[PDB]
Formats: sequence, C-alpha cells, structure tokens
Amino acid sequence: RRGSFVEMVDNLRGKSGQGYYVEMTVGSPPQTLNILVDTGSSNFAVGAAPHPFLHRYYQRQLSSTYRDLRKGVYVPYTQGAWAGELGTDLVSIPHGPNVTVRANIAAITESDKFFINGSNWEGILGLAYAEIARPDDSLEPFFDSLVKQTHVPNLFSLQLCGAGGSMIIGGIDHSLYTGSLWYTPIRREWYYEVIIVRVEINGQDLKMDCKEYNYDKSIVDSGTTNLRLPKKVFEAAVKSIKAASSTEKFPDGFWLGEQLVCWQAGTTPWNIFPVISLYLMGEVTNQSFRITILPQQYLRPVEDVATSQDDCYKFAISQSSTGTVMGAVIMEGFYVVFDRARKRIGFAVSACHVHDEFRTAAVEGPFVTLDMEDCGYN
Amino acid sequence: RRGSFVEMVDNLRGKSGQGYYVEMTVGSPPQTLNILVDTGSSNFAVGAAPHPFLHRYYQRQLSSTYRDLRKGVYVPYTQGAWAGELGTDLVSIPHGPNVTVRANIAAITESDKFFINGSNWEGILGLAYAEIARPDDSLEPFFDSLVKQTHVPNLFSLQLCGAGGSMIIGGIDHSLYTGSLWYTPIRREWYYEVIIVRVEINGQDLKMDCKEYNYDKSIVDSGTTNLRLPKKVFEAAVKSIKAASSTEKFPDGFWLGEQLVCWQAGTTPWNIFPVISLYLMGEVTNQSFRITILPQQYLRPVEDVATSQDDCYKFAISQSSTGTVMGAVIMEGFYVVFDRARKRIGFAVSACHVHDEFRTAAVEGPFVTLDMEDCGYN
Ligand SMILES: CCCC[C@H](N)[C@H](Cc1ccsc1)NC(=O)c1cc(NC[C@H]2C[C@@H]2C)nc(N(C)S(C)(=O)=O)c1
Ligand SMILES: CCCC[C@H](N)[C@H](Cc1ccsc1)NC(=O)c1cc(NC[C@H]2C[C@@H]2C)nc(N(C)S(C)(=O)=O)c1
Repeated sequence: RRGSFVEMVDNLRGKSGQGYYVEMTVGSPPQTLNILVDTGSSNFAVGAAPHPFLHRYYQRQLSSTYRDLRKGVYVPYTQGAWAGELGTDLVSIPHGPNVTVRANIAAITESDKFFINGSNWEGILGLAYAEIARPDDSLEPFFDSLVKQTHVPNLFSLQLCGAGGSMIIGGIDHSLYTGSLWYTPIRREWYYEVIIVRVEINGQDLKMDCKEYNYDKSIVDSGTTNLRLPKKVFEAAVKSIKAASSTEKFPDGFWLGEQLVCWQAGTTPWNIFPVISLYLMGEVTNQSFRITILPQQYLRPVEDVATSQDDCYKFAISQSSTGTVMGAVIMEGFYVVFDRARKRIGFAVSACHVHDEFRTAAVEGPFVTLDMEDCGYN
Repeated sequence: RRGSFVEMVDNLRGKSGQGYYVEMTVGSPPQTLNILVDTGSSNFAVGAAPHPFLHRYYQRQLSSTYRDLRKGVYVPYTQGAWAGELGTDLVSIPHGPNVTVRANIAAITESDKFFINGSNWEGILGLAYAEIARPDDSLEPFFDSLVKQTHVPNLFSLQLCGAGGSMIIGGIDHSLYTGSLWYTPIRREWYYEVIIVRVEINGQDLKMDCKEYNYDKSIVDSGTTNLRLPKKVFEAAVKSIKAASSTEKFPDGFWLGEQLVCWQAGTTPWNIFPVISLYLMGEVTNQSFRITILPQQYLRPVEDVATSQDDCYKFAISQSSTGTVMGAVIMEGFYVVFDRARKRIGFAVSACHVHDEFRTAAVEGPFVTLDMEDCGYN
C-alpha cells in the first residue's frame, strides 16, 4: 500500500448531472473554492460576488497577490454564460500537484444559468486548449501555465465515479483501472477532439457513414452531462436502442429526455437495455479499439421523488448540432488519460464504474477499420 | 464571519508534552507528513526510514523533484538527537501560505530518543535562525527560504491550545487573542532570545538580580515542554511557590518533576497554587510589561492512570544549565507573535488558554524598570 500519486486519489466530488469538482486554493492569504473539472472549455473562472447558488466566492480585495489585468471577459457555454473581469493570482491544488503557479483567473461578477443549485462548486477549470479560450488564444489556460511554470508532466487523468472520483495531475495511478489502456489520437488541440469510426448497439452496427459520427467534431467533455450525438446519429441510435429493448415500452418523451421513468428501489431491469460501443481511431494505421458502456451509464439517476423507494432515471443520450460530445456519463465507465504530451487520450475500464453481475463496461481491441482518416470533418 | 487568514486557523494538533505539529507536503508527487513546530531549532528534517514510532516517512526515491546535497547532518537537542542526509525538495503547507518553495530538507535515517511514541509527528520544523542551524549557518532554514522565495511577510504567530492550535504564517489573526499585544525585543537573531527583567510569584518579587534570569540566555521555544529556569532561579522559584501554596503539602520529588500528584476527575484545587508573572523588556526605554500564567499552565495533565476519574499532573517548571526556556506550557496561555521583520515578539492573552472563573492568564503594562540592558548576559 503506497502509490506515488496516492494523495490525489479521491480528490473529486460530485455527479454527472451537476458536475465533478476539485478543491483549488487561490490568492494570499488562502481562499479555497470548489471548482468544476471541465475538459470542454479553457477558462479558469470563479464566482467573485454573492449569488443565490453560491456558498462562497472569491474576494479579490483580500488577496494581496491578486493582479488586475483591466480586461473584461465573457464566456458562453451550451448551458449558460457568465461575465467577469480578468486578472492573475497564485493558485494551488491542495490534493493535486505540490506546486503553486500564477495563473489567469476570471472573476465572475454576473451570470445566467451557469451555477447549479446544490452542485457545491463555485468556479470552473477549463482544461482544454488556448484556441478556444476567451477573449482569445492569448489568455493562457491554467494547465498550460502549470506545465510552463513547473516540472509537472504535461498530462492528467480522470476517473469519474457515478452513483466522487480522482484527477491525477502529472501522471497515472494504476489502482484506478483494470485491463489495458487503449489510446486514440487527439486530432487537433482546441477541444479534446477525437474520431469515432464505428458505432454498435448490442453488437449491431448502426451502419452510418463514419463522417456522420464526427460531423463537425467529436470531443471528450467532462463538463457536459450526456453523450450528445449529431441529429441523424441520435435518431438512428434511439431507433436501434428502442428495438433492442422491446421487452418493455417507454414514451417517446423518455428518449427525448423530456420524461423520466422510475422503478421501485433496486429493481431497475438493466438487462432489458443494450450496451453501446463506440469505436475510436487507434494509434496505428487501420487499427481501432472500442469502448462499451452499459445502461447504468446512459440512464442516469435523479433525486428520489420523495426520499422513498423510487429510482428515477433520465435518458442521458441527447441531440446536438455541434458534433458528438462524450460527456460525464460516458467517462464514468472508464479511467480517461488526457496525455497532452503525446497528443492522445487513453481509455481503460474504470475500477469504480457502475455495473452488475452480468455485464461490465469494456475497452477492447484491436480491430481493423479502413479509411478512418476520412471520418473527420474538414 | 470571514477573517483573511481563516484557512490557517486550527492548523495545529498536539499537546505540550508531546509537541504541536502542522501538516507539510514535501516532494512530487505529494508526500504529506506531520511536522513538529519548533522555534527552538533551525533545521527542517523528516523521518526518512521506518521507525517503531513512525506511522509514515519521507520516501525520497518516489520524489522526482528531490535533489541530493551529498552531505550528512547531525543534530543534537536537549532531548534526543538524529543523523541524516541533506537535500532539497519542494515544500508546501496545505493549511499555511498559498505558495510552494524549494527548501533544504534533512532526511532522518537514524535517531536516538528523538521521535516520541504516540505524538503523531514524523518530522521537525526548526523556525529559529541560521546561526544555530547544522552543519552551520550556510544551511538556510525553511522560513528564510519562504521569505526570500515568496511574497509572504517575514512573520508568523502561534496560538497553542492546551488541554490543537493555530500557526498563522505571514500575519496575525485577531480572533486568536483578546486585549492588546505587547512586544519584547528579539535581543539577537539565533534562538528567539529575549530578556526577562523581573519575576513575581503571586505578586511577590523573587528579588533576584535580573542577570540571573537570563544567565547565559532566555529563549521562546515552542518545541520544549516546560518553563525551564537556571538553577539558582529554579530553586528560588520553587521555594516561593511552595510557600504560596502551603494550604497543602507535596513531596519534594513533585517539585523536581520526579513525582506526579493526582486528583479525582475535575477536583484540582487550582486556587491553592499561585500565579507566576514574568516581566519582559519593552520596546521603549525603561518600559516593560508582564505576562502572567496560571497553575493550569505550569501543572500539565498526564494520561489518566487507568482511563478512569483521575487527573494526574506533573510540575512543568524545571531546571536548566543553558538559560531560561519559555516552553509550550508558557506559550499555551498566550498568542505569540514572532515578528521577525521588526525583530520583536508579541504576547497577548490567548482566546483559548485554559483558565477558571476566578483567574485568567494576563499580559499587562506598561511598568517602569530601570537598567534592563544590564540584565543580558555577554
Ligand atoms: C460550448 C460547450 C461548453 C461545454 C462545457 N463543458 C460547459 C461547462 C458548464 C456550463 C454550465 S455547467 C458546466 N458544459 C455545458 O454547456 C453543459 C453542461 C451540462 N450539465 C452540467 C455539467 C456539470 C455537469 C457535468 N449539460 C450540457 N448538455 C447540453 S447535456 C444536458 O448534457 O446535453 C451542456
Ligand atoms: C538544544 C535545545 C533543543 C530545543 C528543541 N526545542 C528540542 C526539539 C525536540 C527534540 C525532541 S522532541 C522536540 N527540544 C528539546 O530538546 C526538548 C523537548 C521536550 N519535550 C518534547 C517537546 C515536543 C514537546 C513540546 N522537553 C525538553 N525539556 C528539557 S523539558 C522536559 O521541557 O524540560 C526539551
């Protein structure tokens, strides 16, 4: 019992619906806040004024090391947006690397549908690249500052445990996964973009041109709840899923995420729902691998109706007009390694993923897939 | 409710008999250890090999940032000694300042009567000056490294709570004391040396030449349990204390610290013991102030004989042949500010000191004391 990165294990709290967060200490004297881990954006920002949904916030006048950049910043997401003021300050991650850096920080002064009631986080850590940072790519993202200012290796890994988790910074911890790690190339450094080459529902190929799977783009986003799919792919996926779970019928609104379906405590018939496999481009020509998720991943729990014996679920696969988004529900079945140094993302079966005695999430390979380059949108 | 240094409040654990300690994280990846706060020495050192009394230790091969200085180091104390190897590594204090520095660190490989069974600490943080560091004054002490490498103000304060406490680094927290802070000059920067100019037992002057009080030297040491006094002063003090507590008699060994005396749970007659006042040189010519401690300070508790209703106490004033040592039992009644920047030490009544409904520890002034300069040993 030891593990070199042991102190970083279990440093995350939260859920797929409201977000996973890590503690970060900013300023001097110390001001610790809960920050959302978001690989789908690139700005580090913290609530800096009272808000109905915030238990605490960043108080710049109390930080002797805060430096005002005299520049406003506005960041819109798929869900919500906020306005703030830019500056820099000292930042450390108590349960992360043993270093302290001066990073850019956006003080959130106003917001619309950004903070989530009961989520317990007051800020957001955009872990993606400079290309998508606001106001522009000149605002160095936090991780870039970390790598340039310290000896911390240019890599971090995430293990999101559904119904906390771990964010290993600078390395990987072997106790967080089983089996082998399979890597897919980071196609371009802006979002953590990847390429999906095949999709199966219970082993059955969806039979869509792979270009549709990445139409526009496909990204790995810890800061988005669902597995979002382009319109045409969503429709085909839902039709196949319905056909594979015909043992029981559900309203159309369920598949659209507008209706919830509940079962008596501990009675959900996981067996009636199919597994979904996403094949990703590998690191060798014409070679791919696949990650398989269970209904325990794409059917997410929602607070009991009346604190009784009722497990309510929302279909966590939804439509998108901006490409595929492999969100938290997808990541919850695996240990995901964001190997920025080698421009690749690794996947391995998570040591904490939710499963049963009949099926488990899986990462298998290799498979033979030709013309994978053509799958990408230009 | 806020307090700028609020995150540092309550960052200490421990007791006067075994020591007060703070968490410190060393190396990369993070290795957190419990470290003894010692203002009576100047070396930062941590157990680096298994030991019967250690729950954990520093593993250098696991730290990528460790740098070997290829130099041995030996440090003897009044109580115990250890041998080790010098090097440097990254060091942060989780509940201290929001910075990380590269400091000298001694890896303890062998020791004799140093570590204390059940103390829960695995290292020691020497907070005194370079002059008394080992091997010599060229080995920069931790706090000096902190001040030179960061913007942290050159000052720290201690509130030791007897039967944890707080170590505020870079400032003072007003919630830790009541009344005013009175300062005494740091005579010379090696140990935290001060000058005692008068001593009273229940308001009665001990009537000894003040040179005897600082014969050799007088220091403030958070890493020593008792109030240690030069032989002649100890003898006079004990004689006066005995006379002032004549309502009940105790064996000679008690006053020598060789015998313990116990009372039924919650029955100790604190009222029969006198208060002790130490007058310290002030910051203005011919002006002094005094700190007064209660028997609750100089009579320290010792683990119940058989986990029952018996409060056992050991007389915490003892003899010394190396000058006066104002140890933890003395500090426990006050908030002590080690103002290195202004070469002075402040004292204020602690918001946590142990007292009763009849008496309280006190810090009062000013008083008129002539020829205080002559009190110091040359
Ligand atoms: C331009 C793209 C921005 C992508 C960033 N990842 C941004 C970060 C953010 C903003 C507000 S909370 C988190 N995320 C979202 O916009 C975002 C957050 C969440 N659900 C809340 C997420 C915390 C839990 C993981 N859900 C969605 N969906 C559309 S969903 C229901 O999953 O189909 C989108
Ligand atoms: C050359 C002077 C060195 C002074 C350093 N402060 C050094 C640090 C240290 C070493 C081993 S444990 C702590 N302290 C001691 O030598 C030391 C530690 C403790 N008791 C244990 C102390 C932790 C509790 C406060 N007691 C004493 N006394 C003689 S006593 C019973 O109070 O009369 C001395």
